[PDB]
Amino acid sequence: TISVRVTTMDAELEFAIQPNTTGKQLFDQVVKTIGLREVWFFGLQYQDTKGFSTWLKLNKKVTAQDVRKESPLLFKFRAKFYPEDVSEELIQDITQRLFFLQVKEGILNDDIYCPPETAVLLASYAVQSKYGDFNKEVHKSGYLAGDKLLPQRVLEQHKLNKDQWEERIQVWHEEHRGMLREDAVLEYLKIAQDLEMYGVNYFSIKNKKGSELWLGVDALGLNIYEQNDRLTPKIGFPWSEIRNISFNDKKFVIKPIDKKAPDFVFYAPRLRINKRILALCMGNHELYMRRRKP
Amino acid sequence: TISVRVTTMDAELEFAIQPNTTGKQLFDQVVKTIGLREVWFFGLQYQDTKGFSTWLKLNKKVTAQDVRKESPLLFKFRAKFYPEDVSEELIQDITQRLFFLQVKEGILNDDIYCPPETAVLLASYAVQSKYGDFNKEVHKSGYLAGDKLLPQRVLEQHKLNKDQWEERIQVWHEEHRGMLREDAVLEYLKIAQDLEMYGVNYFSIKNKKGSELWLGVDALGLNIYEQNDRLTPKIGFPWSEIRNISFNDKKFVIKPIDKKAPDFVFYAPRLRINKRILALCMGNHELYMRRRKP
Amino acid sequence: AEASADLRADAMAKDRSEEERTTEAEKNERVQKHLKALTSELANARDESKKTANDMIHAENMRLGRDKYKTLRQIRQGNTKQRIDEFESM
Amino acid sequence: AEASADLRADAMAKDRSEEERTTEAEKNERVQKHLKALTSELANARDESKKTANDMIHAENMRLGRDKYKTLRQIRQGNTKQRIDEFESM
Repeated sequence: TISVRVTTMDAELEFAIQPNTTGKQLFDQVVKTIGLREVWFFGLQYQDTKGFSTWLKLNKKVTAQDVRKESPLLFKFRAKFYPEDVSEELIQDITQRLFFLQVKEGILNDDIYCPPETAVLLASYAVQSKYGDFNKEVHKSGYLAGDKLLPQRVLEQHKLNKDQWEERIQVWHEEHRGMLREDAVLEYLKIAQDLEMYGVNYFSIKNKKGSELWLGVDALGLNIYEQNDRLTPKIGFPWSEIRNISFNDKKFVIKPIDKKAPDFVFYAPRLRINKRILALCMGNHELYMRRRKP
Repeated sequence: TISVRVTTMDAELEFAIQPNTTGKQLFDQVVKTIGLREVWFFGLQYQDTKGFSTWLKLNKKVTAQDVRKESPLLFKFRAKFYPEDVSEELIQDITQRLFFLQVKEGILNDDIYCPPETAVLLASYAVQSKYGDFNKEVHKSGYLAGDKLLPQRVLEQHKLNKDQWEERIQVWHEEHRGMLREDAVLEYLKIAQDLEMYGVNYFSIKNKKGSELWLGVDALGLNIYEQNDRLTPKIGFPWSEIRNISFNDKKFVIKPIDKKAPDFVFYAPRLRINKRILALCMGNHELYMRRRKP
Repeated sequence: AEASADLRADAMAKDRSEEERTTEAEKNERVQKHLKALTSELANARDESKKTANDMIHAENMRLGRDKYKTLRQIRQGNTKQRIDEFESM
Repeated sequence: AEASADLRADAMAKDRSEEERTTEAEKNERVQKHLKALTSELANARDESKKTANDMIHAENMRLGRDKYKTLRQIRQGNTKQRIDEFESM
């Protein structure tokens, strides 16, 4: 047997698997173990032999994929796809929690830009979720001292120390008195899903003339961003306008639904990137359609 | 003999070289032919087999480099290094003209950010240089119609049409009355060299934690930029603080002059990039030193 | 008594519906009041000389009344050849 | 008549001298007057809702009194270890 460790946003699982095991079998054990039924959003990521974050293909054997030969094999269980609306698509407690911890992580690390006012309101919901109702008896001075409440950028812009921050956040924690932990998690996700960079997979791409740009792939479609502005896309293609996608090495070609319009073509710096773009377009397109006409 | 075509910013040269020819012999014919003595700033660029812009090594044969097998072989003669100060270092007419045309090209294509007021002043000096003194007899309505006077960004931000732009620029052209063509070229370069992005070679790099940043290599040292801001560097290392530079695959290491300060290390997405960074650091460092202590 | 009822499937979903979505702060009055309060509370702690590129892009976006869904709507306008042409011109 | 003259080499260049440089606009009054004029002439034609990220970074840099050389001087402050640490923290 092959030793395996699978880490979710708040849990660690140890599994021993036969060489015969395929990604799909490993995935099933994990979702089975954690009691997760809304599996279509998730995937298992691993570092490959080259050192690249890669999604484990479910139709192939684990051992046949370029997993970093070591023991145990280390995988991260993460959401690969995001719902269009959290209040209608994340039905379970484990699903909401997982999305919340992953989204919060991106906010805290500045992967997803979040303005200061919103970052503080998010921090206060995250506090209510972690601590429940503020209680003057338990939550004494310093109760938030070990928490990562805000992105570094927000801390650097305000002339406040750690204690002032924790006093301002306490006031807000106190404000959500009575709100259940699950409702604070949901409220946090409702606000976070409106952020411009929320749920967007960004890819460095070039047009014919060699201009450096960003391709964004998300639940709703494909977007093109100026190199310096990942918050406001300049061009967009809804799924219903795309009939076929494909790549030839660094060249990617997107064929429109008609015949009059030309092919939307761009170039990725690596084939690896185009493979990821294809996988992501396919997955978001399928789930997009499946929500509308099931 | 091998057919070769070398294009400078304003001239095209056709050479026939033996298979034995090195990059150095080809470079010497070019500078010889155009009457250029300040050669240290220049180089010959070509598109390799893979499609990458590459500087031709001077010590090797031209045929032994990955030149895009075709005929004639196409090279672009361009400045690889920039002077610290144009008024001191660009003594010849051909040198000034070549730097001016190249720099202007980067401003016009928005490779170098230039604010609108400066872009219009620069456009007016470029007009004085091309046309000489404004003459109401020769320069009738539309004389600037075929000129690329401004970066697209400036045109898109002002509620002015082509004619309004030409009229405004004509007033400024007229303002430089009496200024020799060579002085308009030099005045243009004196203003342009103060731009933040002027003369900077930018490379996409990551720190230990994987943050996406920009390394800038120029005539004066090494600079680190935030991903979204290429105008204002956050950290800088002057040349006299670097004792050694080297790379192992994607990893690049910069050793400081002492012992107590750790290595400055960063990661490039490709080994090709690190080879370019090394070549650029070496060249700029050498010329920097040479200006001070010949 | 008496009662009647008509029976028919009222399909509520829709292609490209995302374009008409609004934000939680626009549909939630409590969140909107919280954010307004937080803007006041932080105004005096803010060091206005520390502004990242994204902070500026974001403040300009707000100044101009933008939001994720309104922008998605806007940028998808035009036909496929016009948008591909703008792409090449970028 | 009479005349005298001392003879000595007055080395003008210097390491890191770029940190003390000024801009052409600062040393050239005509260029400075021209740019002031151009700022007025274009104030009316400018569409203030079409600002790129670089436009906003640049305006903020001018508002704070920054220039290429003053920034170079400022970002090289501190010792090598401090700057390498800031780099890792970015």
